Amino acid sequence: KEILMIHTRNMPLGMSEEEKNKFLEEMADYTYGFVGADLAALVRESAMNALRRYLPEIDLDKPIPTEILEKMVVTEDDFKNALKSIEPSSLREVMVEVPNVHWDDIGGLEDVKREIKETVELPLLKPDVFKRLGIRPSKGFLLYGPPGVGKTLLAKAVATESNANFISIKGPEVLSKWVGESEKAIREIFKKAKQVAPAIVFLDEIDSIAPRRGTTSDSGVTERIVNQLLTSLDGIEVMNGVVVIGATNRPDIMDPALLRAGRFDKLIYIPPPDKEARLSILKVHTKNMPLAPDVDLNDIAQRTEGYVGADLENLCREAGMNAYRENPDATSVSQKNFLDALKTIRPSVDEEVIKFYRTLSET
Amino acid sequence: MESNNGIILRVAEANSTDPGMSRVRLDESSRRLLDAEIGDVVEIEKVRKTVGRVYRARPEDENKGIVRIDSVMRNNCGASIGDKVKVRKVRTEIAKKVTLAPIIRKDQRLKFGEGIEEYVQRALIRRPMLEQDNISVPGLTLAGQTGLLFKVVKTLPSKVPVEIGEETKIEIREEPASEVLEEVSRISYEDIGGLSEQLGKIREMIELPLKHPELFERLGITPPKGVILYGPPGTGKTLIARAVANESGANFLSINGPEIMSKYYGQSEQKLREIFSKAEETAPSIIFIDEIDSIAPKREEVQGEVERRVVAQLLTLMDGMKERGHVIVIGATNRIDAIDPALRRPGRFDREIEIGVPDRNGR
Repeated sequence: KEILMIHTRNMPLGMSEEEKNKFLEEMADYTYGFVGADLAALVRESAMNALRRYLPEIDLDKPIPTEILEKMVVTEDDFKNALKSIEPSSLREVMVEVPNVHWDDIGGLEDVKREIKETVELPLLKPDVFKRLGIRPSKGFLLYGPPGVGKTLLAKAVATESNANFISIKGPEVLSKWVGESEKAIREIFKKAKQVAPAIVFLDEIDSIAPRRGTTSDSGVTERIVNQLLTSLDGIEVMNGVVVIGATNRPDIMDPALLRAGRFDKLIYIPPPDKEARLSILKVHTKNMPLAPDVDLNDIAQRTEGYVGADLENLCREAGMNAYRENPDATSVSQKNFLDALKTIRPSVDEEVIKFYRTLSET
Repeated sequence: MESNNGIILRVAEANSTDPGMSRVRLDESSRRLLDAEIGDVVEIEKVRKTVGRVYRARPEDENKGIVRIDSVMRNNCGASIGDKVKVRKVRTEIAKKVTLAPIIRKDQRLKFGEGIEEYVQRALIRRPMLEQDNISVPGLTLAGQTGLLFKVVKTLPSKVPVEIGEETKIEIREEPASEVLEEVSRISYEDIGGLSEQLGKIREMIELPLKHPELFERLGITPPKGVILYGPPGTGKTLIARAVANESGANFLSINGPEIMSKYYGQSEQKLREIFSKAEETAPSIIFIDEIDSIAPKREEVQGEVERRVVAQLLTLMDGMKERGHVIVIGATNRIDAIDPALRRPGRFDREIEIGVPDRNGR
């Protein structure tokens, strides 16, 4: 935005009196392929988006009239046409980002969420005091529970709360980089976060690394990623402001030696929501979209039990399509829409995976 | 045997971690030898010409020919268990005003606060000590805490060992002090929970050659090359290893299996070639790999020559040692069945150890 304005300094469109889609931040949200000069080329592409419509329909030549230089302008669309036109360059990797997710954006469950306060935030603020108290909290925790449900969003919540930029390392992200043997760079991302410290290193669905590779020639029967993760733990400590956060669907199958205490310590379980949490997370979705309270939010809570947050966040999201409001197919929000969605949405039909958690978690 | 008897005794590690720092426990029979009351203040003189004063207490399980002693004095003195010690009764000299400041290393010079009357006044009760000594006050909450290290620059009466009574004035400056004395984080045999039979058994193997090789090698036994540990790792393995090294006085050399595998041609062999190169000067020393099973699991069904060259490089380095400046390589794994038997023969580890798990007593 501060680089683009330099090219707005090179345009007499005006800004801060003009506030509009052309506001440079809203357009800056689209692009990570680029850096400062690429934006210069971009505004030249946008500036060229203009000349290609303007100049040809004029059919100019050595004479250049002044009126054109006057009546001609640079619209918001040509930027979009310039933004949709892409030449991604900047290094292949995942970059730090600050989301807006917070306690306000997580309905969740206060009991398990409240533990995140003392698990992350407190160690962040007072690493020197626990020395005075004579305490050294863990190096990270491990989340396991029903798939989806927002377990990925739970870390994005503590991300904005920690006031530190956030990186999410997801299984597919390592695999695409793995083919290039860049796992050493995946480790560099952690050393990179340290140079950026404070920053949060989030290992997502780390059970997703092994399943595709079975047992093959990785480091040997144990993965090189595991070898990269073992070494990733060698560098960090409880001292650094960087926080390791595990999230896993199956925190067993791979190589529990790496999941062993001292590597990933706390075992935290994400339970599926309940009627009230189902209602709370529901209220968070419906408040943004227009609402006609023909539904009884407690009644559709009666119908709904055994539905995880994934089904709900999808159900809240899925029934929205069946309902139509502000266009002329419109049908308002009604139990009929949530009734038809009841058939479309898949319940939780496996209590197996649920009892493996409860039995294993209890004792 | 540990036998030394009479007013002159021999120093033996206390068989209990003890509540107090000044506790030196002696049996009724042992107490009758020096003719002193229980809890008496007795100044003990030892090798290196370093002295200290302690309280007597009792087990019923001791033998009069030893001394069950604190790790504070032994660390302050730097004593290796097995030294013949000279103890005698002396009347109490007492401080008037005492100045105390923590060591540089422990705090890093980042530490300041309150609690002069919380720590010292509560520790102000009945502590016999030598002037110019590092005195430790524990308490409060754990998991970041091993003792609290205060080094003595001055005691108002000077050039005298003194007991700390209730009439003395106390001071905490929180400014520089001598770091010569080790941090208790550097281990003591007390930090090993239980495993009394295994502690001595392993210790006598490495100790005697590391102490005086010129008989225990020459006129006795033969020095082994390395020792492997078994049972659940990461709990006592890394601690016991450094708990063997620090107390024996032999320098400790850290290795990481995953770091080697993280490396490749060059640095992989350079490191193993670099460490032993550094070991020659510090030799005799303690060399340790917690990860043995990770670097050399090979059962045939590994792949590369890089892993075979570095593990075979390890084979060469073992035999290349002279058993004169002899250094001891230590290893650890969860199970022996996994590791490679080609590492089990002479030329290298011929010596295997089985460490079990605690019990109601072990805990």
